[PDB]
Amino acid sequence: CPALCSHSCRSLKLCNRLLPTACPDVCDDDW
Repeated sequence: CPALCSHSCRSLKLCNRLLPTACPDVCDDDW
C-alpha cells in the first residue's frame, strides 16, 4: 500500500477502491 495512502487511514475506505491490490492493508476499524 502506498505510504501516502497508509498515512490517510480515513481515506482508506475510498483509497482501497482505487488501490484494491495495492492497498489490502485497509483499516479494519473503519471497515
